[PDB]
Amino acid sequence: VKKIGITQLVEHPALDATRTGFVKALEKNGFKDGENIDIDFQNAQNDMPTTQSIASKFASDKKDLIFAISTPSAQAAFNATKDIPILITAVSDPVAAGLVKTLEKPGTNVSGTSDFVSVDKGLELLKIFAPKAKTIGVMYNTSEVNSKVQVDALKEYASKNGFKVVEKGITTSNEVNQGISSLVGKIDVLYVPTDNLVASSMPIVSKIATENKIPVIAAESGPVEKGALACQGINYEKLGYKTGEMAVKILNGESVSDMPVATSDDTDIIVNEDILKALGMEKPSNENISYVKTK
Repeated sequence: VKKIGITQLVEHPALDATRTGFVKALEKNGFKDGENIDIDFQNAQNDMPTTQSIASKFASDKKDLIFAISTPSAQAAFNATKDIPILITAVSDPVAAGLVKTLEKPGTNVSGTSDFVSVDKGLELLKIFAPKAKTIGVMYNTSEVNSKVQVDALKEYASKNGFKVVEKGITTSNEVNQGISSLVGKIDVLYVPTDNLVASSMPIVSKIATENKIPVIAAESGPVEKGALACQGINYEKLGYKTGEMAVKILNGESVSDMPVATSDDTDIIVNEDILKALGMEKPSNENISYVKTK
């Protein structure tokens, strides 16, 4: 019989879906719950101390495998053991989190899947939603450290592909309406990074961008649902299933320090149906595109 611990940070559609898929991969490969495996599911419920508890508990439980969902959940797992295999998922940056020596060759007890989506993947959509675009807009928070990383990525994409960039650096939420408005007439497309300031004030940005025919490309599905045009979001159930297939490999034998970190692979284009009609644009004819409505 097998003891598998699942440590999740919080209940959340993306994270919940990686769980669902991970289980299914085990089931189709013959590891039914309470038959020859037992799954210890622990939600930390967004309590950051309780991620540590779950880790330590699973260490002294001597679990066969620790499936960890989210960067904090995975970090806590790494503290509590350096001799139980720990499969991650929903972690953007494994090397910056300190879970793995290099992405290709683990050199530790920690393999799994990343949920990273590059600025490159996102801007493949310029072809579809902003054809012959010359100049990309980007509004972002100077305070948020991971935004300027994402903006530097965009300037480096822009430079290398022949686009110009227009930046609005802002700090406070009240500056937004003014910001997005100052970008009217100067940009062919706006890119919304994963950035708490701007991701949270979408209903405003949606309004002012859509009124001037400006397409809004987002780095994830959340801002699409709330009035951005499209994103290159991941199917988290599939990223889970992938990670669940990597489990079956460890159970039936494989050594996890050799196992390389598999990636998103299957990412689907998610388009806001409604925002599309409001831009006067018609649906792309490639049928492998998903659609959603605003809130």
